[PDB]
Amino acid sequence: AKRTKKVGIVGKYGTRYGASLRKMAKKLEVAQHSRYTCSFCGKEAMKRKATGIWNCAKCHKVVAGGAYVYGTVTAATVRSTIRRLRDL
Amino acid sequence: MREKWRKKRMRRLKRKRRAAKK
Amino acid sequence: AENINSRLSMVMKTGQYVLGYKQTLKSLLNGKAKLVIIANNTPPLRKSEIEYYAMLAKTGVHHYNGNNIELGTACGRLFRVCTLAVTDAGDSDIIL
Amino acid sequence: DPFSRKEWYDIKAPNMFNTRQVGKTLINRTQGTKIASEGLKGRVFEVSLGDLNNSEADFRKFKLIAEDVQGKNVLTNFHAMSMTHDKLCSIVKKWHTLIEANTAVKTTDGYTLRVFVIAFTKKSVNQVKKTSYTKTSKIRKIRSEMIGCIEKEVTGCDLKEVVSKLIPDSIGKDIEKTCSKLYPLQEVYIRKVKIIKRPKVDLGRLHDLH
Amino acid sequence: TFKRRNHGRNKKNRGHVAFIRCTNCGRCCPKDKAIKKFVVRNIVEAAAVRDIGDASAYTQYALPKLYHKLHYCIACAIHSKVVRNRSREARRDRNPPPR
Amino acid sequence: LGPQAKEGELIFGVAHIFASFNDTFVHITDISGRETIVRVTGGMKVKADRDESSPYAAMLAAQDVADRCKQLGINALHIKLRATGGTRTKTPGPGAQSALRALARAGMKIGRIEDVTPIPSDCTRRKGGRRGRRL
Amino acid sequence: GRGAPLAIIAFRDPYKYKTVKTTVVAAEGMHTGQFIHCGAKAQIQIGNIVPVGTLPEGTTICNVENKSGDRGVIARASGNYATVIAHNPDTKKTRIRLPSGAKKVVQSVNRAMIGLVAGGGRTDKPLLKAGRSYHKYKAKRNSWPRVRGVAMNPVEHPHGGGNHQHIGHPSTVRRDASAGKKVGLIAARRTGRIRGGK
RNA sequence: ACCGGGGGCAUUCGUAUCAUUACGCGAGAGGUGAAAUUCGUGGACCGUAGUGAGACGCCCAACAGCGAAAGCAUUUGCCAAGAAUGUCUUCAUUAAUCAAGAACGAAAGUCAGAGGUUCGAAGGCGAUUAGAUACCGCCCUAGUUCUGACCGUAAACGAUGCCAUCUCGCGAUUCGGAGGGUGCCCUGCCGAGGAGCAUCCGGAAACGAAAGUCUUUCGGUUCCGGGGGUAGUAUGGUUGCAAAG
RNA sequence: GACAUUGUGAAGAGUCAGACUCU
Repeated sequence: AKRTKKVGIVGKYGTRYGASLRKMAKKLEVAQHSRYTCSFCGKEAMKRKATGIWNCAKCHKVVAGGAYVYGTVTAATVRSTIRRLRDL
Repeated sequence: MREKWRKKRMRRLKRKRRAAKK
Repeated sequence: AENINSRLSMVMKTGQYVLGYKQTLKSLLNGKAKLVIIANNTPPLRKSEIEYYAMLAKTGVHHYNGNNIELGTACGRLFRVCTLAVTDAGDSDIIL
Repeated sequence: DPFSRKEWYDIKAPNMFNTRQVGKTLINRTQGTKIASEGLKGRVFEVSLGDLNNSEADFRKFKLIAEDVQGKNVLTNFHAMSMTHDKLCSIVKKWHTLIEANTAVKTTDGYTLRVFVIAFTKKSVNQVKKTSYTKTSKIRKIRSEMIGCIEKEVTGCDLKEVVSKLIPDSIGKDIEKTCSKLYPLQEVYIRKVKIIKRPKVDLGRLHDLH
Repeated sequence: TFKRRNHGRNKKNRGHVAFIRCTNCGRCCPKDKAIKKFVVRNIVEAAAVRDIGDASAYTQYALPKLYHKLHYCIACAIHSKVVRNRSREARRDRNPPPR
Repeated sequence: LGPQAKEGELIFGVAHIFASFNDTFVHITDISGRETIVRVTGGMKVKADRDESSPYAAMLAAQDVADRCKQLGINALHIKLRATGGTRTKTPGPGAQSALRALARAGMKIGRIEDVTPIPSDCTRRKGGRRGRRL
Repeated sequence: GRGAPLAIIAFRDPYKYKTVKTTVVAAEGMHTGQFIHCGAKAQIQIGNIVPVGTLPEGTTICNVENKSGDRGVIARASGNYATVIAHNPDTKKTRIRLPSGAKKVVQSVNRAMIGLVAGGGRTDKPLLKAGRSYHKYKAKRNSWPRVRGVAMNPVEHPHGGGNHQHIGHPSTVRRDASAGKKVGLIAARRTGRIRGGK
């Protein structure tokens, strides 16, 4: 059964630090504790080791990514720009 | 700009009523 | 592109195939692998090994336009396939 | 009198134009570290092809940039070309589709020129229908054809030859005669041409040009 | 009461039409609704064409023209008399008036 | 003072005539446009601000400029008509025609006349509100 | 003490039988087993270390060399980067944009790593607890907790003292103030909330 | 050689606005009904050539097109989707409308991060006025722009729900097709749109080829109204960070 | 700010009568 209506993972903080701060922390906590699909082996086994470091449980590759997300929008855009310049 | 201002007046009154009831 | 998916579906429905690296290597060694389809995210060393085996066996290698997830989906499986070998095209024109 | 310090120089257009005398400019006479020649080098003058070649195509304008000064002569070279606002406004008509194109094309000398071309749909001889529109796919094809024709015409030659071709606007008529296979085009002109990238000044080539 | 069958605009088969800024007042008016006029005039007034011609530096010089597409909102157009109020019957007349 | 005339050659300056609805500039430069021979504005000739753009002010400025040009040896003028442009009115003000005719009457030869009002491919938002100037 | 991960990279010594290991802040996307090419002829790829003169305008770089040979000094915090604004071949120089918005001119031979620094977005999660800040500064240095000057006595701070907790004097102090007086907004050009761009 | 400002993501170009650099000028410039606030000899405004930022895509542009609506317009590349038309292709009733339920949904507004050119609520001045917390002018803050989330309201209008069918004439218009002639023309040519003026009947009328085929009422179906206010208010419920729905 | 450390060349202006001063 759904134990918490809206607080979710941030329920560890109880009634502290303010609703807005807890809401802002919820997104990043979920992102940093989620599993991501590894671009190398293709399996959803990428997990955060430390801030910026992501380990693949299967292929054992260590990637430098975001603090709380596997990849960042700015990094994606930079990669796209480099690829486009390579193509043309 | 005649009934729209009545709406604005009523909204102000409702805001005051909310503040008072709170 | 869109044609290879249809040919692969026809091969799965009617043809004969082996899904996976080890079976692909065995089929290449014993010379019944008509074609070898290989995903785009396969490890580079494995890619080179498959290509070397194919060059030895005089068989075609097709670099699928997708990762192992998409290759498995094309094969119609709910798991990931990073390599496969078609040994009998069946009622399909995959080889040509 | 503040005008007692000014010396008068004569602008000299390059040899693509018949009338090599453009006009008279002026500048403060050399004083201290300010040299009149160095002050003049870099100026831009707008002239009309009516004043350069005396052809009927008066509406076309040429910008000439001063790169060297000998004596009292300011030798200029092509810097940019543009049509006249009155001509463009007269050209634009209602009930006609306007096709605009622009392309960066490289000369054999080291220049990159951005050429802007404008064209309009033409009414046939025996046409009753008021409007002269066409399918947007046909517009796309016509634009691509114009770009390709510009590339073929310019690429392979150098700045002198391109300026010679612009003087009568041979490219415009070539477009009007080739691209009409899809929809008969009318009133095609090279609306503008500007210099994106240019090579380092070559005084020997400029002298040959003068 | 509905004054006009077209509701004062020229909008059919369309949901939204981008607006223009009136040449005089600057007010925003839908392009279909705003009254447009294309004015082509001699660059020099009729009273000075002769003076400019006699002062011309060329044997034969064609005097250019000014082309202006003016958009007026309804209020400024009526005030400047670009358009006038019409009778109930004459309102339906759509042919441009004689020039 | 001035250039050397080859016994009847037309020495050409360029007169920029910026005729707005608040003032009128007649500004003479060389062909390059980077050197100014002389310039006069209607506000220099009239006292009240309401008539800085009047045809009388425009013609007075044009007469003064023609006198100075004839003094310096310039005898022909390439005209460059201009309005406020940009997001503002595209129509030349009421001083443009007066200045042009005044130059012609003063006796400068008139070369090529062109309108150089700045026209945008598209503009920033205009000055007034969405309801315009209500006065 | 650093918010950006470090990359241990192994190179072969050209002059002897030995391998040399290098420590540098990783660019986002760099992974173990990757090959990083460093030099004037290296291509435009993420993680490569190349002179800034060979990059096109708008290229995103990190670990930029302030002076040729200083081994990377600019844009080293997590998620930060500089941009290649312009070039000047005649003087052999390049204009770049720093993370702070400043524009700086460097020699075209200055090296930089292509890409942005890994670990971006760190300063978006609130440090909800004071213990989090305690642990944060425990790994960096002794700069926390911070006691307000007005809460002190006049013997330890220019703001201290008074029957009310108030500064009493303008907080904006001049640049050349003495060591014990330079507290507050130092050489402040302006104060208050910034309304507009700046 | 389909059609389309339908959608999304990158990308190219364009002048203009502002700022600023270089050079010249010389005292006004700006703005108004008239002025003033304001800018200007530290040389403004005006010229010519650059540079930078952000915004916006003029003219073409239309009783033109596309989209469920809101809405949609610089070039090119890529992605998925679609209408009409053609069809002696396939399935064979699979359909219409829909409580509850769900997606989208202008502008303003809220939250976070970037940007901050222009314009500009609030604010401050100069005017006008009996006053002017306004209209007019000047300087501007939020905002206007992008990214990711909220709100779910507009005269969100055709003030006309959707599906099917019948009733008139004319000539134009967008798309596709058929047949002829030389991209254009012709066929009282065929469908699908979007309209216009000859219009039976209808309507209190204005007017409507639908708002007609209704006391000769009755094709199917959803929502809504019951003299004007109190009042979209109070209270209760529910959604929302708030504003509020 | 001045003097010393402080050397070697160009261009401009100003002082002089080949020098000095500045930029």
